[PDB]
Amino acid sequence: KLADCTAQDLNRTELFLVEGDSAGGSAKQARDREYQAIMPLKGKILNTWEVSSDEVLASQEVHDISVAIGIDPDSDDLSQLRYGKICILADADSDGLHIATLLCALFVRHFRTLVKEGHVYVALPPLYRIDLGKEVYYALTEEEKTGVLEQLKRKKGKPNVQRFKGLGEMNPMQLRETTLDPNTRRLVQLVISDEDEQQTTAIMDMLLAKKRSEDRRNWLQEKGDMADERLALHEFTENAYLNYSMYVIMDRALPFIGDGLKPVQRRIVYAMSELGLNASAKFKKSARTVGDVLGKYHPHGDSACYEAMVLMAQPFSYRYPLVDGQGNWGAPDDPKSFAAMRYTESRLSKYAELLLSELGQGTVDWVPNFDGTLQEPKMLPARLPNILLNGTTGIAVGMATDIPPHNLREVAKAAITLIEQPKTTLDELLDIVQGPDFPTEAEIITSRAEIRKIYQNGRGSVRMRAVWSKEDGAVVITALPHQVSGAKVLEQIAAQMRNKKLPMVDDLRDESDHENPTRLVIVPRSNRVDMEQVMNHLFATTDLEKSYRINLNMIGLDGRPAVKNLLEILSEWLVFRRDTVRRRLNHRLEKVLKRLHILEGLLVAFLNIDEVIEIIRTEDEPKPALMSRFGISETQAEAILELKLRHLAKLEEMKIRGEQSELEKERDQLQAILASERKMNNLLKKELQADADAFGDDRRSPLHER
Amino acid sequence: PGKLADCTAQDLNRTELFLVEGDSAGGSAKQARDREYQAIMPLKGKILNTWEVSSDEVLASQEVHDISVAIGIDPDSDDLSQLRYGKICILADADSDGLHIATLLCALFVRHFRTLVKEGHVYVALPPLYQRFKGLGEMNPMQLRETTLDPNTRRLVQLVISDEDEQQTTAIMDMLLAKKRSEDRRNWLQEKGSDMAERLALHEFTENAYLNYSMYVIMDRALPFIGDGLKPVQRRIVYAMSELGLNASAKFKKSARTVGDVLGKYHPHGDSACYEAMVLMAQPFSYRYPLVDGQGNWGAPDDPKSFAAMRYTESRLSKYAELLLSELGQGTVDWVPNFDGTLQEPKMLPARLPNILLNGTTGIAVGMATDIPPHNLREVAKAAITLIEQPKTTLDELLDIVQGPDFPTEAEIITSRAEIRKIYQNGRGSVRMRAVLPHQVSGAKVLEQIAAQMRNEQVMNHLFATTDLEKSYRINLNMIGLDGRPAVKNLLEILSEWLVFRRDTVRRRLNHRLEKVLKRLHILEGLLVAFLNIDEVIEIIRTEDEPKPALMSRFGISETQAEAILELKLRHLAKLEEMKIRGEQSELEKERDQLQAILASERKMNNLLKKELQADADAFGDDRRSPLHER
DNA sequence: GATCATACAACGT
DNA sequence: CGTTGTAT
DNA sequence: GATCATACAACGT
DNA sequence: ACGTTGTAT
Ligand SMILES: C[C@H]1COc2c(N3CC[C@@H](C4(N)CC4)C3)c(F)cc3cc(C(=O)O)c(=O)n1c23
Ligand SMILES: C[C@H]1COc2c(N3CC[C@@H](C4(N)CC4)C3)c(F)cc3cc(C(=O)O)c(=O)n1c23
Ligand SMILES: [Mg+2]
Ligand SMILES: [Mg+2]
Repeated sequence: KLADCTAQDLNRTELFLVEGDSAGGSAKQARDREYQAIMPLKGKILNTWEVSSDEVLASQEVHDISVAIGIDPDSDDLSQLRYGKICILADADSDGLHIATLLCALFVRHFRTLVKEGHVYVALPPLYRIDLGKEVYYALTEEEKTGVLEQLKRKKGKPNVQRFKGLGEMNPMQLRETTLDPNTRRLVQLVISDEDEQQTTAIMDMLLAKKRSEDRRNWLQEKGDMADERLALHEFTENAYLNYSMYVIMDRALPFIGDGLKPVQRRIVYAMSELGLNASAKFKKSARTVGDVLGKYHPHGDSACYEAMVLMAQPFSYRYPLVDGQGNWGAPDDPKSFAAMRYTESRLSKYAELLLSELGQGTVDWVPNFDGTLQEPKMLPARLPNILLNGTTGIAVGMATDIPPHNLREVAKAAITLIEQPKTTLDELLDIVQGPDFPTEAEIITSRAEIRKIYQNGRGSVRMRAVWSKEDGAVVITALPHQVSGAKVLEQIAAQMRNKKLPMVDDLRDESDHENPTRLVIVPRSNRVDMEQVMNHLFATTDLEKSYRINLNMIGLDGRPAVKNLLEILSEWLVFRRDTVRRRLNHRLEKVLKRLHILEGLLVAFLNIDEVIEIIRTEDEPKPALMSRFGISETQAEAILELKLRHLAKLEEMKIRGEQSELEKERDQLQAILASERKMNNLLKKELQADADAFGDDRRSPLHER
Repeated sequence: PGKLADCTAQDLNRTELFLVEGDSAGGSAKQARDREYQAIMPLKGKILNTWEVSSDEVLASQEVHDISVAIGIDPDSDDLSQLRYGKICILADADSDGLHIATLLCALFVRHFRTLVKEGHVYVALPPLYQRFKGLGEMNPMQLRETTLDPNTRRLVQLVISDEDEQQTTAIMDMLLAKKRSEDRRNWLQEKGSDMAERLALHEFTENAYLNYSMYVIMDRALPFIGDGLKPVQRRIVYAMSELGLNASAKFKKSARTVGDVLGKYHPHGDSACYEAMVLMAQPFSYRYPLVDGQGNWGAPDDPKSFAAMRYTESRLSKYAELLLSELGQGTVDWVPNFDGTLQEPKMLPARLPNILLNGTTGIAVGMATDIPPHNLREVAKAAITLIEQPKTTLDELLDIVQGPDFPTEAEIITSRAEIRKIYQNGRGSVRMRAVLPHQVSGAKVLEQIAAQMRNEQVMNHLFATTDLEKSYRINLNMIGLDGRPAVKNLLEILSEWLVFRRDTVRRRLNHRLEKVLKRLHILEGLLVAFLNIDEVIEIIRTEDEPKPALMSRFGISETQAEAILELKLRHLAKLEEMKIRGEQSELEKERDQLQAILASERKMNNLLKKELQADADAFGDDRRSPLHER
């Protein structure tokens, strides 16, 4: 046990359930050991709603809580409750709420008596800590608390504001005054009313009910349209789990239709390009990579992010990897056999350019980061539909995503043929887009028509099957389905023999080596053994044939999650691509203009170098003089003053005139594409085919259409 | 069994077990091994020294116990029939302390498995380094194959104790791994201080590999440098925090990002090992003069190791650090490339005060240790100045100013005056403190000491001798001198040797500034010549083919001056921008003579050092906290 | 530096 | 016997 | 994102 | 009921 307390005043004693261990150690160093205890909650706790009393006591985290609380699971007896006020403090994440949401599930589904009397309490942690000299101010919301603290800035000096993104970042004494010391402590008393007792149980049910996931989908669809001291648990539970359910659906687990990436994925790819680790740069240690991702853009777990960067670098997890690394990046038999970040070096892959090349052409928005010191892109200018090329498989609260990867050349031609005939129907797209293209050579056996349903309804499943020959009578598997381990498939096919379920099999051998990636041999006892029939069993028994559910749920351009079909995904991406190039063009035009405007100002100086130099020496501020005596603009005048004497030579005049001829022609070409909607398309129809030419490859997974 | 990845075969004549050093290195060694006849077993961290451990104690260590179970033979058991593998090969990282992991493995294969190494079953794998240094855990799995696993291109040796070198293999290994025979290893270092063989001698490899580690730790891990008073793990952190812009005025940065840069750039060692060091610098109650400031939970006096993860804590350099880095940009110290050879790191740091005695250090090398207590700032400063003004000052005269140590606590030092006179005259000894708590003394540890006394003015006297109220502190003034070798020095020797370093780093600072001023003045001439004749310069630039030689011939300016002129901007032609140029000329002319006068006159040199050691102690002057009187 | 138990949707055995 | 701070 | 165990010197119990 | 799948504490 980690909780200690001296006094035994059932009305004064007080328990605090901190979220983190790092936070627990700080909360214990500053707590009042006289009548206050503290016990950390390593990681997230069990969802004790639909768990049996025997199971609640079988989970470490909930167990210790049940012992420290004093009461037994589902025991309406509080005669030996060690502490009076059982407080639950967690950090102000969307995550901590979830931690606070399921602690209520524990203190409700089992310890109903504890909350009925009103002993469950939630602490209000501070958001910001603004200070100026002998003045300390804490905030809970930047709209009301932080706004006033900064508004009353009529005192000398520049205030300092520390953004506490989590209680782990707080100092012991700095945490004592905010949530521990009752004087300066903010804390609300969670209570379940007697009249609202029927609703407090109904709300928490659909929120934490494993089976009522469909109800939550309709719940979030309704609460999203109209989204705008003692607290009632009825109110708390619904508001806390909503701020989480949305947070996960948006900023953790579901990707964006445009760039086909997740925020942890995006912030990782950008932070590598920003660190200079493009496809050509020499590899950099994965540590600094993840140090920058978390240190600047993604305030979450170190190990959790590097796990995402591993999958982006594995040629067998992604179809078109985004990262190339040096070191032990795992093996097909187990993707998680990978080395630490401190040992593995990484960089961006050639395919990553399709997401980053157009980043400097004002083709994307930009939102501040969590601390506000830097600037990160809200999305990335994808030049091909990455959402379909690599796919994703996520799990949000109320919904999930399962998008299989597809071939690059097959999607590109589908994008080209959809702008040449905007009336293209789905059946016409399937004549080119043939189906999922996994990073394996296993045949997709799902029927062609069954695929049409999957790409019209946005849901369904496809099944893969391994490839094999009968060299020398023995069967030899040559390639396995996606995400199927050879060691696992062999162990399954081996444990059967021990269970006497395959008395016709002689031996099983794994001949995988450098030349042959995955060679699995299966020898029968007699040549007269119907290995053709033996296999039809192993497909329906082992992982030699694995199904794959498809759920094309994604954040659409409209900022909302939705299940698109193949046509809606491509049609809606071309809206995204046609709009970024539109922005990519106007951006260059905006700079060509401003250049030609500088240049024409320079030529005026050359044609009047005598007067200019005379005005510079015979005037206090030359810029106003140069504008009245020549008609030039202030922006043009500044450039004149910045001309170096080197530039007054004749050659540099010829260079300036050289640009203005080149740029003048460039200016007209841009104005033409932007103005002509047909020229605009001809550009897209060209850039897409060009990208496929330099990044497309042959189809890995055949569809078994002979 | 254990985590050892066994092979499919069982032939005692063709099986082999590889004991890798790193677990991540073992994960890659398991992908690339031939699953038929090759088997690996990881060895997390360093193993226990079983040279002194008993037969039953050998089986207690979980690492050594698994090695025994995997090997087959039991500790000190004569029966060799139980041998699950034929070749017992060890694969350690080319790290110096990787050769230490190998030596410790030999201590068991000889003291407890003598018949195993005698029969010629202990083998050594020679790891190549070339691709960068490419550590074992860092290289590619397939790359690790062709270097240590694939027998075709594998480089391994056969360790065997010769019958003639048997008595020597035992006597040599003894003093190397004898916890008590530490003084013998000190004398061994003094007397002892690409070609390879296909079968080396265990006795010859035991004394060779343990000497590398014995020297690597004494130099690059444990002992500090006399000048900056820092170890490499400490020096690299300071530099990397400045190169990242974490100055005194900058905002705090997450320590995780800071440590990450220290490792990937300069310091190829443990991550928690680096963060633990940086906290020893940031805690105000471990260093008297901290080098790091931070936000969050940086420990508490009751338990320094109760601190928050590097991911939650954020830190920056402190004001006191400026004494080590202010003069780093004036070419004052030497520079050596980093370990991978892509960046450069400083060899020394331009210390403006003798940090070796201000903060002190506490290290444990091989054969020798280090115990330097911290000292007062205004005292070590007032001593250095008085040593310059009177080079013939004696330690007794020095003790009149430097009263003794200065610990970060108000507890009084009860050591006698004559006892301290022996500390600073011999370079060794101890010192004692008494509560009013002492340095490094926990408030919870002493209470439990007095509480156990309860279960089973004069009262305080008995509590000082029983509880931790009265503690002792060892003192050993060992350090790497400017001569690049370890040596124990005293106060009158340490201060004198430091002022040789300070009088050299400042001399380099002066000549570095002198070299820059003369270069600027040379430019300012060609510029003033242009303002005096700008009318011609413009005509020469617009009416001549190539102005660079033309401006040189006419005006007698040099190649560099004519280039500066061409780089003038039209706004630099107004009257002001010439007054601004005549301002430097008259300003830098004053400095060009002061420096030359301060560098050519050894008397003006000392006046600067004396004036600089005094002005620097002003802003950085904190009166001491620990009283000092006999008791 | 490598173990570890959780949430979450929802399809397969 | 346990102390200290860098190391695997 | 906390936790385990080792080295190594030499003084204090 | 079990086992995934992949970003989170
Ligand atoms: C929240 C902390 C600590 O708990 C974690 C895990 N456990 C295993 C034991 C279990 C427990 N409640 C009994 C102690 C929680 C775990 F398996 C993985 C992580 C990964 C990360 C990270 O990626 O940063 C991380 O921070 N934590 C983790
Ligand atoms: C060398 C590696 C792995 O082994 C380590 C430890 N153990 C756990 C018990 C002990 C053993 N003989 C039973 C296996 C070794 C340990 F306790 C700490 C670290 C810390 C760091 C680091 O700071 O990086 C580190 O790298 N390692 C560590
Ligand atoms: Mg948080
Ligand atoms: Mg190494």
